[PDB]
Amino acid sequence: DRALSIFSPDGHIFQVEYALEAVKRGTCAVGVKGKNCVVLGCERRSTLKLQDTRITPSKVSKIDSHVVLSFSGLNADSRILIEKARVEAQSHRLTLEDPVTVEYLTRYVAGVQQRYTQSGGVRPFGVSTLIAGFDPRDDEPKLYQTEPSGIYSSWSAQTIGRNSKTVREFLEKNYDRKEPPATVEECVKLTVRSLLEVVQTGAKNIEITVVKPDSDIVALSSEEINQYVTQIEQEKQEQ
Amino acid sequence: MDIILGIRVQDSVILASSKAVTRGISVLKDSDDKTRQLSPHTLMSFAGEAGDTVQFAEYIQANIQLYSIREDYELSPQAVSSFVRQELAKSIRSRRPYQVNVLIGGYDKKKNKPELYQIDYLGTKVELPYGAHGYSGFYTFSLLDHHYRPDMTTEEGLDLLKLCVQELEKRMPMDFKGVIVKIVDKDGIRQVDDFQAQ
Amino acid sequence: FRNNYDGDTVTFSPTGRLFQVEYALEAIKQGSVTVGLRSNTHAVLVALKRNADELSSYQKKIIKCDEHMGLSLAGLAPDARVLSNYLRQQCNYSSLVFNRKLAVERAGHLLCDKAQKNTQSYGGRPYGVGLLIIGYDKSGAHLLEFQPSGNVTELYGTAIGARSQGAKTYLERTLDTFIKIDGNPDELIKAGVEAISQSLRDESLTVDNLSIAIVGKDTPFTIYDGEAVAKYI
Amino acid sequence: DLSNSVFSPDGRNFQVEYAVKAVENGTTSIGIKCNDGVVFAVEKLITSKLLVPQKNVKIQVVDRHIGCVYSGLIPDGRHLVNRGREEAASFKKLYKTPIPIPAFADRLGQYVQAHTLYNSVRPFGVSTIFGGVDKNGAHLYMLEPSGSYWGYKGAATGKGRQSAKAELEKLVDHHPEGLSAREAVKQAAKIIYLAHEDNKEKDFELEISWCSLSETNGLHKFVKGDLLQEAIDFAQKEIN
Amino acid sequence: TTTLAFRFQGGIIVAVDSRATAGNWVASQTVKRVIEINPFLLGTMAGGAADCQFWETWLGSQCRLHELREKERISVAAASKILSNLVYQYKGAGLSMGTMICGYTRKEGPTIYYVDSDGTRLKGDIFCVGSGQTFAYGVLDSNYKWDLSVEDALYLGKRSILAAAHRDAYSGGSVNLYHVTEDGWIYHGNHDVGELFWKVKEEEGSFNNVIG
Amino acid sequence: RYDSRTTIFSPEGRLYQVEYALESISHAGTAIGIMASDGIVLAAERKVTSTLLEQDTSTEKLYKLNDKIAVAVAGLTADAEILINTARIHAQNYLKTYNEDIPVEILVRRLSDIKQGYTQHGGLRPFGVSFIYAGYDDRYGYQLYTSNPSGNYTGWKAISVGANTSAAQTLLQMDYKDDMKVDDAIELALKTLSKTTDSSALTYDRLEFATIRKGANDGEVYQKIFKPQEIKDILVKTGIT
Amino acid sequence: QFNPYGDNGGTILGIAGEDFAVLAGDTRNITDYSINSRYEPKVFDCGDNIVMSANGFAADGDALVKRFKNSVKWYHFDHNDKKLSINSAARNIQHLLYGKRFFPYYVHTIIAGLDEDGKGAVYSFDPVGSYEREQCRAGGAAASLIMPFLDNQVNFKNQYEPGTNGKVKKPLKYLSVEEVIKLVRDSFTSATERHIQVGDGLEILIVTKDGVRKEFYELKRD
Amino acid sequence: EYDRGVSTFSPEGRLFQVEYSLEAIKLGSTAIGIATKEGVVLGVEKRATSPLLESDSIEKIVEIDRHIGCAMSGLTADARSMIEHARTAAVTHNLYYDEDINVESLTQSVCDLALRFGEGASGEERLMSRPFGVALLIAGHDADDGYQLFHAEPSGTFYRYNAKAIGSGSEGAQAELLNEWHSSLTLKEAELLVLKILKQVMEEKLDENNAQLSCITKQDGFKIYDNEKTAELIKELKEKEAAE
Amino acid sequence: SDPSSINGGIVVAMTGKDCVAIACDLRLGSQSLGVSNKFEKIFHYGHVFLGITGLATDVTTLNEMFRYKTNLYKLKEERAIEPETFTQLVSSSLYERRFGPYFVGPVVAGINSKSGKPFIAGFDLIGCIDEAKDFIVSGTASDQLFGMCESLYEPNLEPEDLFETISQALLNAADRDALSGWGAVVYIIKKDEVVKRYLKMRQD
Ligand SMILES: [Mg+2]
Ligand SMILES: [Mg+2]
Ligand SMILES: [Mg+2]
Ligand SMILES: [Mg+2]
Ligand SMILES: [Mg+2]
Ligand SMILES: [Mg+2]
Repeated sequence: DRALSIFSPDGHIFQVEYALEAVKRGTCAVGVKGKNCVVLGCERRSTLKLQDTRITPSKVSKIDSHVVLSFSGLNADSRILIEKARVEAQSHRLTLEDPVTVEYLTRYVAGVQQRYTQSGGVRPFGVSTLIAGFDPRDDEPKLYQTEPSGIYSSWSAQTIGRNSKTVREFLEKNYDRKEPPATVEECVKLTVRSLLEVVQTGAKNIEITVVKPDSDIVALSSEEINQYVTQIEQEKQEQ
Repeated sequence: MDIILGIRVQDSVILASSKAVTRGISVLKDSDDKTRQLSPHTLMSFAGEAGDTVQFAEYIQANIQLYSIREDYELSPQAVSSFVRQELAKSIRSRRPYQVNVLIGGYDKKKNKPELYQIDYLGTKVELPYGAHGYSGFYTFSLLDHHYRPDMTTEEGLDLLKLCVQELEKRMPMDFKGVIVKIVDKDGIRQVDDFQAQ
Repeated sequence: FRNNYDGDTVTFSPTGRLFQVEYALEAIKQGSVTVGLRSNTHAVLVALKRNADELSSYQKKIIKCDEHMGLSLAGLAPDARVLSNYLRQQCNYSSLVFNRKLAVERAGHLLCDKAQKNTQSYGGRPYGVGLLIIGYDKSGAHLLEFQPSGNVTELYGTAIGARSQGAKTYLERTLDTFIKIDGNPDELIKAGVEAISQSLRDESLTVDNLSIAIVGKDTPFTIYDGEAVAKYI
Repeated sequence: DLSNSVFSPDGRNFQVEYAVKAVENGTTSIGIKCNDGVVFAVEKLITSKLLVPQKNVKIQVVDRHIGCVYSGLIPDGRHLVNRGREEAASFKKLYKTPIPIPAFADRLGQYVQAHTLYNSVRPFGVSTIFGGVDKNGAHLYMLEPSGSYWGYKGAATGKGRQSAKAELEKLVDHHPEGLSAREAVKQAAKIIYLAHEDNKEKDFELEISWCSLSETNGLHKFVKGDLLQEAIDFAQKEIN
Repeated sequence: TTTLAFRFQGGIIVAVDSRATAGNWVASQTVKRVIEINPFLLGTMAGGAADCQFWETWLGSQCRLHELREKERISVAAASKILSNLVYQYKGAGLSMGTMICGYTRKEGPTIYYVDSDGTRLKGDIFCVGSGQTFAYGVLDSNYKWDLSVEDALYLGKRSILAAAHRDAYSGGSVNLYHVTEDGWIYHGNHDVGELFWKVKEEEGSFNNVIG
Repeated sequence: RYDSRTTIFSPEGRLYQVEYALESISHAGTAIGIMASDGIVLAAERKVTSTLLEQDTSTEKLYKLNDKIAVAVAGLTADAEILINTARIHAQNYLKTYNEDIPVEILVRRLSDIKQGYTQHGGLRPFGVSFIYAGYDDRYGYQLYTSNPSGNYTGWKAISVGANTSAAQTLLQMDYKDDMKVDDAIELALKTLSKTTDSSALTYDRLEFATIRKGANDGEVYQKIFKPQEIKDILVKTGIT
Repeated sequence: QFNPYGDNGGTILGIAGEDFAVLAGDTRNITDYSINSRYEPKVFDCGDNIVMSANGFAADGDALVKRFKNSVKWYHFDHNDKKLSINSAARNIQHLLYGKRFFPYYVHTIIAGLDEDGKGAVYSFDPVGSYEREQCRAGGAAASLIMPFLDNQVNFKNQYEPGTNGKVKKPLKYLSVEEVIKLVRDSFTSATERHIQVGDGLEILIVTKDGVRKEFYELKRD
Repeated sequence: EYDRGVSTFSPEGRLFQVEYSLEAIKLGSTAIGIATKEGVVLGVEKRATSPLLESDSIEKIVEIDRHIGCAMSGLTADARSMIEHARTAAVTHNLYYDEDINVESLTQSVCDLALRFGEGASGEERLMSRPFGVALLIAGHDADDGYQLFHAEPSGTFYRYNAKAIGSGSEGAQAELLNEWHSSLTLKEAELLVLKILKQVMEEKLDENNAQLSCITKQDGFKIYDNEKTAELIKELKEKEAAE
Repeated sequence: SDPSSINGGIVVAMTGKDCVAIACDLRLGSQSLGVSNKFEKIFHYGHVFLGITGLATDVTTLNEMFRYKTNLYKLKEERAIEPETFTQLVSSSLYERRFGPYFVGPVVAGINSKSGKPFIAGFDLIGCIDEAKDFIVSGTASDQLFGMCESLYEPNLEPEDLFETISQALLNAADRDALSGWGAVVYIIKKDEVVKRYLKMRQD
């Protein structure tokens, strides 16, 4: 019973399930927040490197001056979502002045991923995504995850893509639910080491993008990310 | 009509725009900015029909900002003004035209030079050293033809303009309640807020 | 072992049968019981509201469509509501436009021609519900039997539903009597009530299980709910 | 063989045969072209004593001059009648003159036609008999699921068509000049009874209508009342 | 008609008259010109009764939807914008209406947006619309200050509207008063101009020219 | 869930329908594009051969898309022409609107987005083409881009597609200095290309070329789709009879 | 050109008694300087103890009422014969009326009944939708001849307590239905005397917590 | 396995596609509703994958209006749809009649939404192939029949309840409830009741994180009990067990 | 209430022995108020030339529309658009919008790269083609131009002379038209080379 727009005996829509199986096939992303920041980490499939470093793409994408998102799964797809989101980001601001609420955004995105699971003659987006940012005139960090089916959810820190299960575990016994990572510096320190499981040496496979309130934003440079690998392998050897 | 001025100088552009708002008889707000920054280095003053005005501006604004984060690269004053003209060109033959005139000031970073485009609601564009929509030109254009020099400093321009104003006051029937002045340059936009105490 | 001729409402069996429509009649036999019976002064619908659980309400089966018309149903609630709903418009169209109260013969016509469409086109399925209709026009009393197969028949009384037989017979016999009960409502009902109680098996009917409807010569269509039917037990 | 549009290895549309197969299975209907006008009759089957007599009419008029009846799938019949009803009334509004029976059939034949062309639709499950008058006489035809129809001197379908057929055969020769308007009815009344002897254990109710410039006056009227009775009794004597 | 609203140290003040009028004859003096959009918002009523009344209620609905979705209070700016957008949809059709949309949000502080049938959206601190808008802007201009006793703000409003009522034939009846705060609005009753006038001229000493 | 339909998803998140097409490429003529710090090169080997076929007052591998952009095809002939057409149009709307030349990155993107479109809806099959995009815009200078039917695009230093592009690929990885002036590339082009051929030897007729270059003497960009002659000649220059 | 509108005179009236309500309005019908019918009812019961009337242009009028009486019916079908609180009916009408905003119903309409507390209630309507809770309104041709009167009689406008100088206004007091109908008839007669479009007869619908009563009184066939 | 394709009729005249959708709701976490002449309670089991999900993120119980709450079970994406149509259906009514919608009248609209799905359409266009994979616990209060509780089933049908429970351990509770419920149950009583059947047929150690609890009254309207009220209420619960 | 007459401007062209010429003024302004003196009404698409008078935005829009299409032609046909061909096109184009006409007055002129034959045309706002062998005039001072041209055109001038004639024709008619002036520019089209010249004139 797999060609879904129909139900399994036990009430499943196996297609929608399988689609998730592709998000795992894809690369990996992870987000974390503090009481002032929200960092987004990602890896880099540095595989057939005989291509200009310069203009070729990188996971994290700004949707509005104060909000960004990342994914894992089909690049081919992902792009189209980002675009449609960016558009709605303005259509709002236009017809309402007030710039978008991160919760709202996601709900829109999830509404689209959700639209591609109803009419026969369309197929679901093989993309699950992490969306982070700070609401207009607000200082409370927000993190949400959306996935293929159409569900949106807020997390304190979450990860998607291949080997998410692992790092997830790691995170689970590191991120203190009671108090979030205070300083930005260390909030990063965290995420970085959490990716060092799958990375397999080299800040040459680790992308970091950091977001603060009041529409500030800022991707990271290679050495910056390296000075962390450094100051971490150091305390690992010190244990 | 209202007042919309603009003048291109050395390494910047300056936009003047009256502050008053009128409803037939009384004057509602008199501290109203007829401006709308499109991007960090592009800016647009406007005057036109009551509703048509503020809607269109924001709408244009929207598109740009969109393009600018999508691409991550900023759009050139030249091209910007081209698109605005595009939209009005259609607008004019639409079931209902947005009746609005504009001035667009920007600093083209590649050429490292300031450009200024005047555009009426019919979709009529032209790069100019300075301009003014509506009746605003009649009273001033002369003084500009007179004293204007391409090399003038940012300050030189203000003085000139300041003089144009003093005139508009002296011979114009309407009370425009003063002016808000603004400068676009390699540094971006800032407001000469001082033009009240000046 | 096999049967291919039962795919869509659209395919004929080698003999000339529509199994899909035949099945819809089976779900009709699955729902609760209900009865209708007429005379010359009134018409009556009596039905057995069936509840799901013991902590839940009994699902009603009667519906008004105008001061002078109504019906009961055996089967799927949704399907029914639609049909009755469409019906409601049809009366309204007449009243507003022509200002005449809709004749029952004609009411059946429309419900034939309506349910008909679903037997001829691909994609859909047929209506899973039967209806007993009652009303009082200018040709006095009338009562109808409707099937998803688009067959509406004018009767003197009847039942549909699970174990609908025992009443159909009680009726078949006590006919000569009730067709003559004119001027007396409570009589037609008690009669109808007996005809139905003549089909129970789980247990007897209570104030919650019972429901009745009537319409006649000066009796605009009205329904009796629960404790209001108390007397007829 | 399972879809409606398709053809068999040697050019055959099976769905239409089954259509036919269902037409036979239902009640029996007939019609007869006489002196001037026509006469129809059908077989309502009283399945119980709880059926109001003189009630569920299977015969229907079109405009105010066309008799019409059929058998097979009852709702299919009803449906088809509606289309025929529009076509008529539209034409009428257009040309003013009441619609020529000759063409009428086609209008319908053409509509029954279509339902043999696409797979998404179901073939018409009824054979239909009808007729009426005009300027150039009365006519009578009979349309099948295939959409093919023709003009007959009298027609028949449903369960026992042969009974009435060989029955219709006779009339031809002894009255090769068209049977009397009057006798037409009472004769039809009989031809039915004879053909009913299959549903014999189950009683029934006979329905009759007719057309004639002399009797109906150009119109189509329901044979009910006094003429109706004797026409039965008439049948009731020969019924031995 | 004479409606007006203004911002101040304590929040917002709204004041209206209540005289409807067909030609020369007075159709009513019992007019509600303040549309209680919802617990936290208000709209005045210039232009044409039905248009203000209808749409502003429509708007009230619109907020409830947003709010429920967001689990957050809708912000004045947006609310106003929406109405504007809706009104623009009909520029040309013949919709006539002046109006102040007033609110006091968590962040925005007190805030007035005058809005009209022409699609003019306007942030402001003082607005008067109507026939009497001219006389009312008088009293207001001179007497306004940003630190008013909550009670004086209410008095200024009264008196202002009152000047208009006296002179502007097309304005009058009774005045309605509402005050707005971070937790919603509060009605401050109705005051028959007839009675009130006599009072003011008395206490205030103003309105000398008038006999008796 | 196996093969058929594009709207289908296999139990492991695979879209076979695509993966076939995305592979169908391995049937087309070997096309190559290379980057240099002064010009871009598009080389291509013709297919469909016999002896009774012209190719001079035509082509079918190298199409000029913009006075500043060019592409190398490798797929379904029928497909290509359709995209090639709408790719040209859109490029012009950009011009007609912004009164400026359309950026390569952008153009590639929009196209990849249509190819992607056909990758997700029922009632249509994906395009079975692959493109080597080569062009210049003053935003990011010279650019070499590529895209498959999966709707993914890519920035490359020097790439190949079509036949033996695994073999041909590696040959490139060897000789390639980032600055590598154009002539060394044009040269390299053939070296790489010859080595990967079923023809007894490389004959001009069965071959397509073009280059892009700009400067101070031009002040602007000039591109040349090489005519039958120039080729028959430069071939000799690289030492070929 | 074609003129799609017309005036058929008429004058209606609504007073909100303490615990009742009246909706009166004459029976004449006109065109130019001619007569159409000596007797033609403009006031109706629509069920749920709610009276209506729309005066101005007959056709637009009766169509509204018809269009409404149906919208009441349908309200019962979807909410299990729940009664329509008068307040509700009005909000509903607003819409109906506003439906035809850019081609309005050329009529002043009024309704009256009782609220969810037993207090009388009247509602005056705009020809496109603005509704007000009035406790007394006259609409129609004569309008300006009766309204001034009720002003005075019903609200004792401009009437003070003697000997108080003019410092004590005469307090309002609520009048029994009898008392009201006396006022009403007088209002109409006076009106008929000085208004040509008004005369003939008067039909009054009285709403109370147990139904609708109808009483008629003949006017002058001037 | 032939006879499993949406608008297809089983030879016993049955629609499995429908019936399976029901089997979806099973997989949802448990939800329980209790109606007392005092007020109505809605409580649900949460069940969270990891401790990094922010509980409040799971909108299993939601407000539909000041006077109507709701709890869903099963497919979360589908929920959001019904919740939105409903929220809209409500406001719309209020705009038209200046009053409040009858709980069932509302409920009706929602069921009217559900069964409105075609397969190419034998007349009516219905853009949405299959049925909903979710049920509802609608619980409000109109002033005609006072406090009310309903069960929304994808089949387009529904029932009124005194107490009902949908989700994973449906019977585990329904059995329990079947003999715990009685009219004169006060509100405080009802809370500790829902709170008990959950814990029982629940899975883990009961605490505010794995259990959201709410209620609605004529007085204040639909209110979603913060973590404090719930937390202590656990105590008044786990304490009385010790005794009897 | 005339649109064409709002912005101003004129354009004129002539055919010489083996070449052509086309010139226009430079002024652009809303009725009385002069606005620009750097607004050119002549452009080209490869080797083809177009002069357009009339309503300003409509002029611009047209240029854009034509640049667009010629680019797309030359692309699929691997050869630049030819004069005679262009004419027939701009013709149809004007008509496609025959009920929402563009208020302009075009004038095409060039040299056919095959026959080598000089070409000139003029049209009304809907695409009616005026084939001429001497001169074409469009714009505000249409009438003043015909007065000049009729006297000055001489069949087959030498490019160096033709320039002087057309220059004077334009230049002088422009002074008796109040709505045209503020500079002008003349192009001279030879088989190969082309010379652009701005001339000095009254600036009033
Ligand atoms: Mg076919
Ligand atoms: Mg006054
Ligand atoms: Mg109510
Ligand atoms: Mg008289
Ligand atoms: Mg001219
Ligand atoms: Mg001149």
